[PDB]
Amino acid sequence: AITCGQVDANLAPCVPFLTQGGEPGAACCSGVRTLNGNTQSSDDRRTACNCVKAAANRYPNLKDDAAQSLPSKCGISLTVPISRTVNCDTIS
Repeated sequence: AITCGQVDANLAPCVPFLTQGGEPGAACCSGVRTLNGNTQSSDDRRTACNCVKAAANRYPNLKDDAAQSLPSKCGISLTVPISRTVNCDTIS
């Protein structure tokens, strides 16, 4: 049960750029803002999955092209092991 506003603050100055077509990054990108907002602890890195999924509220299925290439240009610095099927942002 961890959440953050870093994700929307990272992409905030770039919202119209990122949702428009092409490869927006030379103007601004989320990784520039993550350079300032670094993580504290190993378990706090789990915030990254709980935050990268929050940005999908601004990027619905309307923009599948931008949404596929979104993490290819500008994402959140996650640190989790590789598995077959992983459950993220889930609540019981």
